[PDB]
Amino acid sequence: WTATSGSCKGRCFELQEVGPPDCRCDNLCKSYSSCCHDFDELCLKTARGWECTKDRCGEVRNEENACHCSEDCLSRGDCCTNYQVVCKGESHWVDDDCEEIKVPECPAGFVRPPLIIFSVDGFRASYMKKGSKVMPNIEKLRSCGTHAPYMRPVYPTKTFPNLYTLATGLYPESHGIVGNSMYDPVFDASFHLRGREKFNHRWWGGQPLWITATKQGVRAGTFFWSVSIPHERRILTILQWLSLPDNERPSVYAFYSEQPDFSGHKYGPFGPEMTNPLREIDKTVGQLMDGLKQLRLHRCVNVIFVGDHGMEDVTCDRTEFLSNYLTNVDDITLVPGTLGRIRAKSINNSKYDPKTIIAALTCKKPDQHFKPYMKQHLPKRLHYANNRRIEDIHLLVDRRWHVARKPLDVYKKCFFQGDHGFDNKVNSMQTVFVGYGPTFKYRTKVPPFENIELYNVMCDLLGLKPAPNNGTHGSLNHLLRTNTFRPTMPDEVSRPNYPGIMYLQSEFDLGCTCDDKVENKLEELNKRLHTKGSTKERHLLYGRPAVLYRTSYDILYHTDFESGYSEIFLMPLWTSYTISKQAEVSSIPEHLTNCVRPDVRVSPGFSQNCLAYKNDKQMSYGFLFPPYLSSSPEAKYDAFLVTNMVPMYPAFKRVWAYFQRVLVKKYASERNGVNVISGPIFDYNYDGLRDTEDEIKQYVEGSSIPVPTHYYSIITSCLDFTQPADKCDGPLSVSSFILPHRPDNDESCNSSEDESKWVEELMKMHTARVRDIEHLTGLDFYRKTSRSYSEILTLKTYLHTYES
Ligand SMILES: *[C@@H]1O[C@H](CO)[C@@H](O[C@@H]2O[C@H](CO)[C@@H](O[C@@H]3O[C@H](CO[C@H]4O[C@H](CO)[C@@H](O)[C@H](O[C@H]5O[C@H](CO)[C@@H](O)[C@H](O)[C@@H]5O[C@H]5O[C@H](CO)[C@@H](O)[C@H](O)[C@@H]5O)[C@@H]4O)[C@@H](O)[C@H](O[C@H]4O[C@H](CO)[C@@H](O)[C@H](O)[C@@H]4O[C@H]4O[C@H](CO)[C@@H](O)[C@H](O)[C@@H]4O)[C@@H]3O)[C@H](O)[C@H]2NC(C)=O)[C@H](O)[C@H]1NC(C)=O
Ligand SMILES: O=C1c2cnc(N[C@@H]3Cc4ccc(Cl)cc4C3)nc2CN1C1COC1
Ligand SMILES: [Ca+2]
Ligand SMILES: [Ca+2]
Ligand SMILES: [Cl-]
Ligand code: NA
Ligand code: NA
Ligand SMILES: [Zn+2]
Repeated sequence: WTATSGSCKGRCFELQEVGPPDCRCDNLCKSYSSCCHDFDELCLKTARGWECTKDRCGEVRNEENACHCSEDCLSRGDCCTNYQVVCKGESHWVDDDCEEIKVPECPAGFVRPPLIIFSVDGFRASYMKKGSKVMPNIEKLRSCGTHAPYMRPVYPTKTFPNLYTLATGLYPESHGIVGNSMYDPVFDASFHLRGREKFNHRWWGGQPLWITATKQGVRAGTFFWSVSIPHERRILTILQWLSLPDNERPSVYAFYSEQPDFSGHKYGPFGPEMTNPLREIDKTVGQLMDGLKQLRLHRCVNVIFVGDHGMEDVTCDRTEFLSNYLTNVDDITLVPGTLGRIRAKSINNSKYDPKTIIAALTCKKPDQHFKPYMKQHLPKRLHYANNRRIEDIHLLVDRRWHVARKPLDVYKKCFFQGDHGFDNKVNSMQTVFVGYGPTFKYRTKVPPFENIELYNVMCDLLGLKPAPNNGTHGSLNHLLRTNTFRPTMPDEVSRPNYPGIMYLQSEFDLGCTCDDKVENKLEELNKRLHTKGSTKERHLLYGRPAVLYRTSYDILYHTDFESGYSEIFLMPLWTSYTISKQAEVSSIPEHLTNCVRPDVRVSPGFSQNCLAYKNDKQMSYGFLFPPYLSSSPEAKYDAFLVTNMVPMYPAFKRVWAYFQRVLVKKYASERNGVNVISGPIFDYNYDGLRDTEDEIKQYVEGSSIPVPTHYYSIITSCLDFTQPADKCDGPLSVSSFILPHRPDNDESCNSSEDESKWVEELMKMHTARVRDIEHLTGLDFYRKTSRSYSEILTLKTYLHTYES
């Protein structure tokens, strides 16, 4: 109930929301059906439109007018945005030469540069180039300010997930808005775009920027606008708030446009009908910038132009139907479209089996336009699993396609020509970032980055301490002229042991054998120097990783590689090796095929054993440093040490062997040498974070050898590939992956073919940021470079995407 009998007299777009049953006059009252009777009359004036004309200049103030051209309007803070242009012979902001803003130029009483976020729905990255002719205001922001060629959204590339990620710095799995549509089984409640449940506070986790601001005594404008409030009125409301007295005036504001998404859905991303939407957004930006210029704030305010996601070509004819795969289609609920989420229709149906559904949806049709996953098997880069609102069964849908349950769902609902929601590495899903103002750099291009990073920066721009989030604070310092955040490197928690030779061969009863009984003062001292780390400078280029948790581990040095060996997990946390452009691949000799060798530096009781692998009929083993890249026949024996061995399913060993035999050398050839750090990952609770030992659900049978969920590699080289990896003077280049350790290759529909036709495709799907691996391992990499720390943070957030 609302008592709509109150009045918005003097309360229009009030910042403090009053509570029921008192009637509301804020920019959301409409969305709750709660506005006072007179809100439209007083607050949504339209008379005479949005522009001054010659004839209105110096008019008698008529309070019925939507905006004013009277002499008192600047002082009232309610001129039309073009008032000074039409009436005072000023120029439009866009017509002004762009001049560097070295310092804030703010009116008296402004404590800090205000931040205005100009957010645009469905604004595809390539619109900045392809639409440049019809977007002069936006192109001046872009060219004179700081811009990225694109910004990467989060998965799924839907509106509420991405806007709330922008607001919080969190992955959707953490903030709780994991889709446009959701069922929470704990609440027994459904979130939808239509209706009132979505307003319930229990859906919305984390702490959005407007709350972070308020709590730290920075006042905020309200970020959400009721759909019926026209854009011109949104802009005028913002400009009015900026004329409030200092004690009352917000420091942070958001504008939102439903365009170009709205038209994009109807016409497709590049439909001829898309030009006018882009012109209209640009005019709105023009209005803002002209309005700021009038208020003398155009060289004071920091303005962010940012999108939530892009737009792809999608038609009703490109729909896959689960009814063409499942017999049992009526026993499931599907969340459909550009992703699929599947659960049981009834929790009383005990005949529901996810295993049988996945199998019926796996590599069934030659050109199949979706791939089923258990959510914990999704690429770790998507960070899309650790929430009860994310169904166990997920369908990754190919770009340009939809999935639906049955055909009748499509036509008893072609209409639409665009959609979004796909994998966030897809080029069509990428969106835009521009920053303009005193705190941003001048005419600066920055590399693409992820929208999870922005919250931190908005906090920096406002002098706020960010709530804990999934950004890496300092990774975007290169966007900023001032207000940079200068972090220290985390302190190492666990110092390594450096074991010498402590055990005789006969002390080991591992059930391993090696044909290595083959016998020199010249070379005898040489191998001693290798085991004490005489080659470690070559193989450990950026310092040893720091272990950021309490554990017991040993540094082991070798001719060709160095490792940090966990006495707890009985395997390396990391193995580091450098492969030059000139390096030769060799085979595993016939006589050494099944060779495993005790490591006389490590006690039997902290070693793996071969008998456990013999008895475990499902589990085999591989090596972290590859025997194929041994520098000499004698050095190759090091590669068969029990301390280099890790558990691997035979199916995964196909993937691993091809990576180690073919791809590493390929990358060294292409990149002028590479440094590789490989190791295991344990994430059995799919939270993106390093497991403790008590969270491991699977061991090699009859043993305490824990089974990794994933294997990682970090592959670093010189950005200037005219320098070799091991003698790089300048910035680095990295690519990484986190490969799921699976007992089958069902994910790869062409896996019965040669590894040359599918393995590298798998690895590209499982591309990762170094930062992803840090979370999953509790390691901190790149501790000892000649690079600034902020630059290294940027490197650690880089994702190699493999798009054109
Ligand atoms: C991305 O960044 C985020 C933010 O930094 C990272 O997420 C954090 O990770 C931490 C570890 O997983 C986690 O810390 C825990 O906090 C528990 C209390 O959490 C509440 O309080 C915070 C602060 O206000 C709040 O933000 C939380 O919000 C979550 O939950 C609500 C609803 O419940 C949602 O509205 C919201 O979206 C959010 O959901 C997400 O997080 C939860 C986890 O809390 C997930 O389950 C969801 O799926 C979703 O992802 C909470 O309201 C605290 O209780 C924990 O302490 C336990 O563990 C320690 C271990 O030492 C132990 O000593 C304690 O005893 C305790 O265990 C006890 O409870 C166990 C389980 O009930 C039980 O088994 C034991 O026997 C014990 O009784 C812990 O400290 C933090 O909550 C989140 N924060 C957020 C915002 O998500 C995230 O990791 C980053 N991602 C990556 C990849 O890096
Ligand atoms: O009706 C609306 C609506 C209204 N206002 C908004 N404001 C945006 C929320 C937000 C968050 C972070 C940042 Cl940095 C800027 C902004 C501004 N957003 C929306 C989204 N939406 C529906 C269309 O898809 C859901
Ligand atoms: Ca959107
Ligand atoms: Ca974990
Ligand atoms: Cl969804
Ligand atoms: Na075996
Ligand atoms: Na297969
Ligand atoms: Zn949309």
